[PDB]
Amino acid sequence: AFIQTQQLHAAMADTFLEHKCRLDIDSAPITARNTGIICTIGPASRSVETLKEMIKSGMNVARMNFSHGTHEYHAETIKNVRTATESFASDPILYRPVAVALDTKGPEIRTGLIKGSGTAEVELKKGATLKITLDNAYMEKCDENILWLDYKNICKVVDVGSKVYVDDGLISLQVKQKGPDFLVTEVENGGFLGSKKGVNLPGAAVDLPAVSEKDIQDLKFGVEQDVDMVFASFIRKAADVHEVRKILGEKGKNIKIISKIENHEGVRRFDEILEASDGIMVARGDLGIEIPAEKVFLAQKMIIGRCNRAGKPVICATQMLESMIKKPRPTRAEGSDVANAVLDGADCIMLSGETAKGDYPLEAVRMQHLIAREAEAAMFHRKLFEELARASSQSTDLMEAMAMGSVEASYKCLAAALIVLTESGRSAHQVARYRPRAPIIAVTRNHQTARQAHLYRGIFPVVCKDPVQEAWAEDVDLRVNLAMNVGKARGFFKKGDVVIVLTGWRPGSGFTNTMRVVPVP
Amino acid sequence: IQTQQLHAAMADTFLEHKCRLDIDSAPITARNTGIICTIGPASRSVETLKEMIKSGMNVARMNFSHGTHEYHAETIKNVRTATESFASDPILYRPVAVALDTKGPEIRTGLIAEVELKKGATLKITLDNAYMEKCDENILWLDYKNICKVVDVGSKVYVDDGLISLQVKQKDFLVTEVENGGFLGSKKGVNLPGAAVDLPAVSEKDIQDLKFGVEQDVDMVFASFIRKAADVHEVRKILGEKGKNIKIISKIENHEGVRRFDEILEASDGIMVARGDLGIEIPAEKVFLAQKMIIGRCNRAGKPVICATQMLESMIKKPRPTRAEGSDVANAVLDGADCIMLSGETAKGDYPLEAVRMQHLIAREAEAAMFHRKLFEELARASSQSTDLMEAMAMGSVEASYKCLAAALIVLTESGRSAHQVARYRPRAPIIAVTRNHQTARQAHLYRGIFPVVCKDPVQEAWAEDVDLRVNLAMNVGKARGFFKKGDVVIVLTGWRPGSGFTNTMRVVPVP
Amino acid sequence: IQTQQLHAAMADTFLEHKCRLDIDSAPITARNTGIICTIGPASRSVETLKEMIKSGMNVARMNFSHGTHEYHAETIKNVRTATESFASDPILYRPVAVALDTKGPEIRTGLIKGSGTAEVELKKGATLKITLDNAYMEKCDENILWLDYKNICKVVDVGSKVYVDDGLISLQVKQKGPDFLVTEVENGGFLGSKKGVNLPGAAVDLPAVSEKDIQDLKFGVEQDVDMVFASFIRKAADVHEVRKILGEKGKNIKIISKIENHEGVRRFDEILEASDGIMVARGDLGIEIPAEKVFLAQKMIIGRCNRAGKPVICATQMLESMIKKPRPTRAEGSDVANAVLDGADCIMLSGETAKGDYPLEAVRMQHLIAREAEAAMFHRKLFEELARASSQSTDLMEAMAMGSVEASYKCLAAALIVLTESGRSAHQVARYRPRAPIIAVTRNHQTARQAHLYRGIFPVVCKDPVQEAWAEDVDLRVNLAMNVGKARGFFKKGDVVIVLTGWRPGSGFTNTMRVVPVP
Ligand SMILES: [K+]
Ligand SMILES: [K+]
Ligand SMILES: [K+]
Ligand SMILES: [Mn+2]
Ligand SMILES: [Mn+2]
Ligand SMILES: [Mn+2]
Ligand code: NA
Ligand code: NA
Ligand code: NA
Ligand code: NA
Ligand code: NA
Repeated sequence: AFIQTQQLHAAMADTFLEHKCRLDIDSAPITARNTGIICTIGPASRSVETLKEMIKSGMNVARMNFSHGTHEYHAETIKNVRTATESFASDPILYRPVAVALDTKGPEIRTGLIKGSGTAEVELKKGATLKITLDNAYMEKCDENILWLDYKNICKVVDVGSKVYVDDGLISLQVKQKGPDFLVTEVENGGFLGSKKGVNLPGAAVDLPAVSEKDIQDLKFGVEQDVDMVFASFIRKAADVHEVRKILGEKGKNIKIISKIENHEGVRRFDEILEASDGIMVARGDLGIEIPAEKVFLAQKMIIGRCNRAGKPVICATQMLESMIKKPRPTRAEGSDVANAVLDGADCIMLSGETAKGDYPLEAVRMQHLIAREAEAAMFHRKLFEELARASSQSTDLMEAMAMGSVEASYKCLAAALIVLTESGRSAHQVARYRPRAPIIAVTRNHQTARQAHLYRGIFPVVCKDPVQEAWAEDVDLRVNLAMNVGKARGFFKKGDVVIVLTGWRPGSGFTNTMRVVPVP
Repeated sequence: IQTQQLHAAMADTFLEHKCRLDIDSAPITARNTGIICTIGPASRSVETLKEMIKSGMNVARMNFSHGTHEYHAETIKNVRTATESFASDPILYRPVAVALDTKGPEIRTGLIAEVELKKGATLKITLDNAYMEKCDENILWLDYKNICKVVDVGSKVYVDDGLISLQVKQKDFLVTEVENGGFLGSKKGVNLPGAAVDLPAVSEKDIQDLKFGVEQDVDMVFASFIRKAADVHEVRKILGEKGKNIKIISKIENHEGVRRFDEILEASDGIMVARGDLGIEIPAEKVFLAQKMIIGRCNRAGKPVICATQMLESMIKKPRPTRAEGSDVANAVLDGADCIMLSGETAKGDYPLEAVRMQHLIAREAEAAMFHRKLFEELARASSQSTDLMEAMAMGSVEASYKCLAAALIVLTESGRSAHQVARYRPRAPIIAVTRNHQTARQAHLYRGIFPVVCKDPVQEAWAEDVDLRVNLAMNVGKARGFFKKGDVVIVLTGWRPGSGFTNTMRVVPVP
Repeated sequence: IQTQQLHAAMADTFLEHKCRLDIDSAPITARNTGIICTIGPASRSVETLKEMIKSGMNVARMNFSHGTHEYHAETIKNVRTATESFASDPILYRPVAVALDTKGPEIRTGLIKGSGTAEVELKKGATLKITLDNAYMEKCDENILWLDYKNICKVVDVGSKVYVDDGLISLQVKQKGPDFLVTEVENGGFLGSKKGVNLPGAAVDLPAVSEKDIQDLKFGVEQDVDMVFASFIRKAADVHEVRKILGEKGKNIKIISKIENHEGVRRFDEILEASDGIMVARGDLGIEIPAEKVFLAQKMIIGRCNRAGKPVICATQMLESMIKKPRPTRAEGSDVANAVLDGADCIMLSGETAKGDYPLEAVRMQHLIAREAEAAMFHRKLFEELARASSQSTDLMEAMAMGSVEASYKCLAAALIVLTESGRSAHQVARYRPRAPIIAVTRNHQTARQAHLYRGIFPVVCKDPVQEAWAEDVDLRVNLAMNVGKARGFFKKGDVVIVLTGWRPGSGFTNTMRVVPVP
């Protein structure tokens, strides 16, 4: 017979078990890819020529990691991202908006530099003694006997018996003795130690500021450089989010704050954090050191579920395709991890070392793109929609009603897209929350709306640069036709397919109160 | 306390839904289930018919088992006189449909005056025309000439609504023994359950009657004793080209009609569960199975289904119904019947207006008590093979109406089709269907929730203006009828352009 | 064609289930819904009662709104004579329960005067004076109506509605006198003698349990009745009053609260908690509240009783036309079927058996409709939903019941055999709604009679002495159930049944479940 595209046979299952049993490797996914791809920029991906290829390969958001680098460095990276992005601007039908994200240092603890003498890294051997010092005379003279770190109040928050993790939690030490300003430890889990490695104190109430003087400088720079969003590190409570918001101030009021959940306190206080934030990142690197690694999937699924329920963006991050730093193909676990994040409901997925420093940045981007489309088709939309509807049923909001009606109609007629005209993005955000399988082409004259729309599953932002037409009906038609041309050019649909179109009836309509089923011309 | 059983609406399971049903949760003003009333001596006057309309009658049923063409022509005239007496007010005028219910392949006795048949007593059944008007305790004439070729020894014969039963002892005559006795009058109905009755689907009389229906511009035919698709097509062929727009509603009232239901449904415009004859032809204890199966399959198909017969039977003589009758009406609405019907209760009873009024009250209560969220999900699942664009518009619109608790869906339609597709997905809110087609308006009563409104205004030159005119009319109707007030929200379905072939445009609109 | 609506049973959705219902899918022999019959002039002879038992009657209801203790004692005697006429064969013997239905706080009119017509016509718009003067208690007419509620004027106001004769006549209070009410007829009709009066707007202050009710309840204790149907229960305290009157001697008599007024519906949860079971008393309920709302109360009450695992009875006018006709109306067929689908443990007959021309036909029709509707239940969904509702409980017998019912669905078992003395284990199985009959073998005769309150429990009395070896005593009782099932045509050799027993004499419940072939 005919093998339906986009796992549509599985779509019709009555139970989740039957849905899984019907998944078919010979069911081709659609062309559109709904899951946003966020790429960390670094030495491997920094050039204008590489960035153009990154955009072509699927990058939607460029992440600048302020744990390292000067303002000069980051300004140059941002410049290059914008040069690459605008190189495509001559064709408004094919131009893709690209967002810029600033990821804060936050309250990090780091070691110093390994001493010049001897091997490049020192071996910390199981059972050996290691003294932790705060004496700056050692800040560039760390070795197998004495380790300097930059957290001055460390002795006030740890106890005898405390565990100290170093280098992505790979080395572990146990505190044996406390001095006034030093710690005598025993190496519990040994390994080779390099310079400026991350330190975690999972047992401790670390008392560094949520927003340091450095972070304030960095956030202010972000406002000056017109970044679209901030990924705020180590958010523990709503008050931390409010602090970031206050620093961004009036000038930065439209910059979106994505709180990174990466410690136990952030998980415990998740609901209040979500309420205060514009979205969330599941920051799995630190999270899986701060809590037992075998528990991370619980936090990931809980956080993604709760964000989906709230209609707020959620990003899955860290080690998704880690082996691709050195290899041109991912492991089977990595393929599975990306697919399952998409199935979980992540709006965006992220690359870190894979794009920042790795040997195969373009291949990493391309692989996220391929896996995302497969997993998107494999979602159980009918059930997901019912469950989202149930969760939000206390709300009688009119835009939610239009969004739900439009998504339902899109399922029924297998629409090739939903076209949404929006200035603030809000109407498109509501459609995205209800998880259509078809792409959402959001036409906007607001350039920042376009860049920020990448935070939401399925929104394909399109910037309209045409002046406003005097007649509302003509201005609406102009923008709808732009989406039709974009969709055709991108291969999302062709003449004779059907799309759902959401518009405002009048210029003063406060949301898209008008839904049409329209054939593609 | 939330109105309209909205607390129960939010339940996760069917059991929790039932547990939340609340006698103190008031229904809405709108009543979605169509009410079909049989017209007879108790209800035939223009004066009574006006009160019938005011009380909620949507369809007037003329039963052609009895009465001359002259008689029925006069009844039809009176229905139209009563209906048109309200025509000058476009905001309150209610269209009223006219339905012709055929005699069909009935078996009937002759003329007796009454006769007592007692248990054990012998009764001879004859076909000799010399006894047509000479029926008594010993000799009964009936009009089915082939009865002997079709019954066997031991076969049961039911007379007078299945109340009298006879068992054939020997076989142009039949000698029988009276089992269930009783007083027998003239020209009573006869049933032969489990016999293959070979009377024509459409008799010479039925042909005359159907041609009369075309002449009289009836809206629909209720075709008696439909056994198969071919029977429906025989009716359709008589109605012919001139009658092509008359809706054919097949009556399921025998075993074969139930067995061959799917082909009958395909061939028909809608269905009636004709429970009177059905409950004689099959064991009475099985009728609810047939009722639920038929209503479910009609709902699945989006074709009108009517529940009929003895729904409020005791109201022929009493001003209040029994508890079983209240339950029956509620449960038919819960099952999903588009329309419910009255027969003797309105045709000959002492309390016709009270019967109509009671159907109205029960329907509103039961409509609120449906489990719309689950019903919609299940209807969507059943029709998922279809990608129809109007179905998509309908489902999106109904979904939106649930989400924002819209007070109505307004649908602009000429053929009715867009409104029919909204009705099939079972919104809780009323569907105000504005049409310039008067026959569309009358026929719309076959569908749950459609409140038809005739627009008599000239067509405006500008499409947007003509659309607004019709939407405004619906707003005025809804306000006047107490369905909504300024500030409420409604879902509005229109065509984007005059050329659009369905309502491809949906809006959420505040009531002005 | 699959029997027992088993094709419909496999549906994924409620709509699909309905679409699959098949008139050619034969029900099983067993009938699970209990049948309660009101005994009266048409049904109180020993010979008729034997036929009523044969036709399916499980509980004989004595209506104490009428009749003397002498009368009811004679009826009870006859019920027992008929019941025990079958006792010589323990394989076929059917236990029959006796229920006492109280008068409660009724209001009734007096006798129509001797002169003039038998009934008087109360015409719309006409005046009618209500009096409490006993000089008129047997002299009621179209001008003056006596009634027996001495405090009526205290609870009614000008404008109040007064309903008479099953709510068929209505009056509006126009003037209040010290001991009288001037009314205007609103809904007219013909008025006979000793007709029921309802005051839906009023806080009627008659005692829940009158001096007469106390005498009647004590009489019920002395006569060893199995259950009491307590009229007009408005609150938990009313139930406690009845319980106190029954006292220590009557502590094992089951109290079924009749819900028949607005307050009873409002205070339903506390009433259910205090009661052993519930009756939806639809006659009075549909006068006290708008008749069009009764189905809401019925479905809510049945649902909540099902969730609690407490017996619920649907009552009143189920087959009303059969008082005079040998066949019911289509609405009546529908009503019975829908009560069973709703989840009623028992269904009831009133005038149909007490005074009608066709009492046996009425019982037989309830039997036929019940079996058809039982098969048409959506058991898979019902079980899921009941399990969901009770999931806060981790009770061990509930776990055995759910496991046993689940197993019964999976292997299409022909019965669940349950060995029980108190009935508790069988009651928990019934609560989870298997499609197969529950054959409950008990040595406690009162347990057997009371088991009729629960859907699907087919009680069987074991009269054999206790065997010394527990395993042999268990086998003896299982074998009795096997013999009963075979004799009744529930199953034959080679079919499969689920058997629930205690592992040892001291097990407090049936902690042992087996899948067993019928020998
Ligand atoms: K960082
Ligand atoms: K007819
Ligand atoms: K009583
Ligand atoms: Mn981190
Ligand atoms: Mn018929
Ligand atoms: Mn009562
Ligand atoms: Na070194
Ligand atoms: Na918007
Ligand atoms: Na249309
Ligand atoms: Na008299
Ligand atoms: Na027990």
